[PDB]
Amino acid sequence: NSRELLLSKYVNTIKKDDNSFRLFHSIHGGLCEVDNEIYKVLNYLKKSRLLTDIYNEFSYIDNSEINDIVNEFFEKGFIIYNGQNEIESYREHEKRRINRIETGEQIKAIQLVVSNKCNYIYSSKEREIYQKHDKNQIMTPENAINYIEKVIEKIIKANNKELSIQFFGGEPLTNWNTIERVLDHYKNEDRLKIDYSIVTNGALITPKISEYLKKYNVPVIMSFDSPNRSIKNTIKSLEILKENNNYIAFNSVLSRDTFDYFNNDIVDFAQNYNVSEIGILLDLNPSFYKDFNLDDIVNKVIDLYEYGLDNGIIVTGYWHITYQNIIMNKSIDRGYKTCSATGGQLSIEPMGVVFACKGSSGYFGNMNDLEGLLSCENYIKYASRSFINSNNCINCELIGHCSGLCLGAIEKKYGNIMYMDKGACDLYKLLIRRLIEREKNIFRYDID
Ligand code: SF4
Ligand code: SF4
Repeated sequence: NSRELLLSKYVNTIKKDDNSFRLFHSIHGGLCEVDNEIYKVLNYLKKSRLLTDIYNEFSYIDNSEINDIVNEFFEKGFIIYNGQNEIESYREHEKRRINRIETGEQIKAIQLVVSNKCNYIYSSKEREIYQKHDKNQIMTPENAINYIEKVIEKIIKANNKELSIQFFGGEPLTNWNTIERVLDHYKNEDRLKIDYSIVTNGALITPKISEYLKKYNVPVIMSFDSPNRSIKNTIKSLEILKENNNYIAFNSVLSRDTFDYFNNDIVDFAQNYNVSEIGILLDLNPSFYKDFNLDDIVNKVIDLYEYGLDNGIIVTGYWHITYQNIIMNKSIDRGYKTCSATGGQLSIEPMGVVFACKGSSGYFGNMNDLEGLLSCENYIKYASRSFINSNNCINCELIGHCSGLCLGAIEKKYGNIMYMDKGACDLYKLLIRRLIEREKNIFRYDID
């Protein structure tokens, strides 16, 4: 709280031209563009300055304008008091969250694995055991409601006001009975707001199911990929969903296997069927980031993203959550960045066993002992790297925005969820940098 001021070392610069500098903070975000005069003021603060020194250094700018610039970028966290340790301040968020883990207030989401069957990777003992188990195949309505109720009772004691519940599987519509019973059971819930979603291949969608998903305002995330290496049934399901004005997203994979087939046609298809969003999942196999040219990966993502923007379709994915956090911070209040499995999610299997995520091998415990689940070492280990993935990340421009490569992938490759995958990191950094370079709706400060 002194008087000497300092440009934060976490402020990153992407120069667009000699009068345009795009700036963001590696922890906080705050993406914006500044003109040359404001950039000169910020850079003067690389050495600690008193405000009156900035006045005299410039002074061809009115003091009152210099004061406006300094105050705006202080509030953004781009200018700090000399001596402030910003990474220790960020890490305090992590330590506070770890210290309060027994409250359960960090639990924001249930991934409700209602079926492990599909219609007609892993690296732990517990996955082998329960993927096979005959009582872990179909979640009963009674067990589903009980599991959810245990979570709700815990988090409302922490005064949590919201909870997301994602119906997940194998193919969740193989267990519509349990989904429908859960929706009906909680229809009058008033202790907190429940938000639902469902991830499906959509093959089993009927007018009745579609009307019911709409009634409960359940966004439908449908797997879809362009022809590679069927579509009539996908069109049949989309036409049903669109008729009832359901919210539809596609989930598409950009991987070694889809790379040459991944193109912008999916946006034209989406617009035709009133699909609002297209999620792009980047390959979970780390060899993708060694074997494919990173600039070509980036261009495939950015081309789809920009053509989507031109067509009113939200092209998204974890990489886009990272980019949006760089514009407007939402991760601090959520307690996690793009991966909710770092303590924020309980992935509940039919027999009540609980993992970090269906994408992860991390076994937490069993819903018959939720307090034991939240106190166990594996749960603590996953929850402890939510804000800072690894000490690999401390000097990275994405530290406050990026969760690294999926837990399941680094579990398999390194046996260590703190071991960041360098190839994937390189891609993330290239992608975010290109998104910033190409942003058309940046907020720009001009000196006055
Ligand atoms: S995981 Fe990699 S890209 Fe992401 S913040 Fe850490 S070092 Fe940076
Ligand atoms: S563990 Fe993988 S699949 Fe699960 S939320 Fe994290 S990144 Fe996504």
